Amino acid sequence: GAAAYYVGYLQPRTFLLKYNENGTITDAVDCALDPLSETKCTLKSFTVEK
Amino acid sequence: KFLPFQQFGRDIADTTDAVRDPQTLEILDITPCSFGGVSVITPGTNTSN
Ligand SMILES: *[C@@H]1O[C@H](CO)[C@@H](O)[C@H](O)[C@H]1NC(C)=O
Ligand SMILES: *[C@@H]1O[C@H](CO)[C@@H](O)[C@H](O)[C@H]1NC(C)=O
Repeated sequence: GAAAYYVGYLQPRTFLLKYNENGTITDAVDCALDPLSETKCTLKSFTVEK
Repeated sequence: KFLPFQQFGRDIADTTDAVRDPQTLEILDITPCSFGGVSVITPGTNTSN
């Protein structure tokens, strides 16, 4: 027959895992993508002021 | 609200919210009762006891 598949590797990393009221994962941000992602994670908040 | 793969409860102080009650799935909320205070209002051992 005919089909297809993906192959990809995973590496260790830490994100900021956000759970809503129900208890389901909805928002995640890593630490090794962008300075914002970084400074955002340290403040432990999704909103960063000036 | 809780989910089948979420039978342990702890927000910031590791409170005993994890009582999923394996016996009869029943998540319980643990909370200490009133602590209380104390203070003695006295007019002095000179006037009266
Ligand atoms: C989680 O929230 C409510 C829980 O009251 C549930 O009915 C709903 O299907 C779930 N998802 C969202 C997005 O609310
Ligand atoms: C005790 O008596 C009064 C109580 O109000 C107090 O003002 C006084 O200074 C005291 N005197 C003595 C001798 O203990």
